[PDB]
Amino acid sequence: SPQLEELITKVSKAHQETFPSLCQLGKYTTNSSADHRVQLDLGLWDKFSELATKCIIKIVEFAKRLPGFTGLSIADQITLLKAACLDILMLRICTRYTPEQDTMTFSDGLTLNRTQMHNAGFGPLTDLVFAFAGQLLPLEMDDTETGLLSAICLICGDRMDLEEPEKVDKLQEPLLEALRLYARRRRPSQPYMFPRMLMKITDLRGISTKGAERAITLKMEIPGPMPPLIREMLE
Ligand SMILES: CCCCCCCCCCCCO[C@H]1O[C@H](CO)[C@@H](O[C@H]2O[C@H](CO)[C@@H](O)[C@H](O)[C@H]2O)[C@H](O)[C@H]1O
Ligand SMILES: CC1(C)CCC(C)(C)c2cc([C@@H](O)c3ccc4cc(C(=O)O)ccc4c3)ccc21
Repeated sequence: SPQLEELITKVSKAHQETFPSLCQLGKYTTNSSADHRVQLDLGLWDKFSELATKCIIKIVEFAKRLPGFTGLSIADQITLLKAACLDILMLRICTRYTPEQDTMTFSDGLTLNRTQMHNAGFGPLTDLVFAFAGQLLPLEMDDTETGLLSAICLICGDRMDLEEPEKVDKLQEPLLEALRLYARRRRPSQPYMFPRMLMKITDLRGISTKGAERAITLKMEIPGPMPPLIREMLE
């Protein structure tokens, strides 16, 4: 129990230090392609993809702060990151949804409306991702819960090509314990919150599968290759 409390603190801090809260960011906007959907606005794609690269680096930094992660083989660290990074990216941007303005906010404060999210690359996946974001809201997750859920998504022993999947399973166990303890303590009158959170992982995987499908069509629409850390994620 003391060790589980320290794990909660450590994961919470790692998330906050690699992912600013919506409340913390100085929002700004752009007038690019703001009023009508187009196939792709290349200036918005260039900015979006740069922000995605930076957030991948942050997710790697977060991962290496999770207790035990750097005790895994470097190969298994890389396999886990490749398998989960798009899931965690999708979760992160959906936690930055402002329903009253129908916007999402990136880590530099860039705040895009739904049409701009579409035009920056989401394309035909846009409205389904905004609906996922919308349905995250009733859970009223806090940053500790988002951090723990992200860790659970990453540290999962079912990933293909792991060398030591039983070791990965054993690292996930206290994360699961920690999220249930935390979630029930915070909202004892809503005991379905922990299972609802875990079922969001399945939803995220479905959105990330659709995002990988979108990457294939977007590749045809952009003049050069995607950024190298994005290509790492997609392989
Ligand atoms: C998901 C697919 C990826 C598979 C795993 C491979 C990802 C490899 C990531 C290792 C990154 C090495 O990191 C090394 O260079 C980064 C980029 O100059 C630095 O990154 C640094 O600058 C960034 C600015 O973009 C900051 O946001 C980081 O917080 C900061 O630490 C690191 O501090 C340094 O340790
Ligand atoms: C694979 C690829 C390139 C193409 C296909 C689509 C458009 C589906 C896509 C969507 C994302 C998207 O989840 C995303 C992007 C930037 C993000 C930036 C931040 C941040 O600033 O803190 C946080 C979350 C983010 C989340 C990432 C890559 C991709």
